Amino acid sequence: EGVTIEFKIVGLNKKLKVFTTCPHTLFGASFCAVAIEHPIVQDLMSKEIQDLISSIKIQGKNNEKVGIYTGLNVKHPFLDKELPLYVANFVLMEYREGAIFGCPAHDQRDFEFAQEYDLPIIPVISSANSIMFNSEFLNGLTVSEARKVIVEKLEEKGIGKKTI
Ligand SMILES: NC[C@H]1O[B@@-]2(O[C@@H]3[C@H](O2)[C@@H](COP(=O)(O)O)O[C@H]3n2cnc3c(N)ncnc32)c2c(OCCC(=O)Nc3nccs3)ccc(Br)c21
Repeated sequence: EGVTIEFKIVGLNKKLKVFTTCPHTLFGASFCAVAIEHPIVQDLMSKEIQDLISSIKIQGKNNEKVGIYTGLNVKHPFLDKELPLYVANFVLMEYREGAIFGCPAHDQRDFEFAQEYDLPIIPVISSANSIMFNSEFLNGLTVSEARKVIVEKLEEKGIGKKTI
């Protein structure tokens, strides 16, 4: 069920690989997040943002789930839309890609993060398998059908591959 997705970094000839078990919820994407130790920090981020990540313990005042805006955005693969890229304290560096997409409507972790930083919350699975909405070509498909179609579309565009 898992898929590795390549997000294009806006303004750069560079890609970020993220992994999701829930690729059918991609139209609910509000952000992407990498671990503190992700090499994209040293490769692409400003001295000031690198300095912050190396000097400061990332811990929340109000909420435990917190992050640092990287100064980088990612292009949504199916919408004419940019997503902010964060370093977040709840992403494991050594687990899969050390990088996630945020779906606050359907992931309780992403939800708390999105609330903390006023990031968009976009519902895409109707409460009942359940029906997709706010999801363009996935609209009206069951979660099962949508999982199949989204992976086909990602593979067709060469931006996603099935990953066990
Ligand atoms: N967030 C949006 C969407 O993407 B999912 O979020 C990603 C990914 O699919 C999933 C990993 O899949 P897997 O268990 O290895 O098959 O966990 C998050 N993740 C992947 N790399 C990660 C990493 N370095 N550090 C922390 N977290 C990671 C995800 C959900 O996941 C549930 C399972 C989970 O939580 N599995 C976990 N595995 C290890 C820590 S959490 C649930 C709902 C939704 Br809508 C989603």
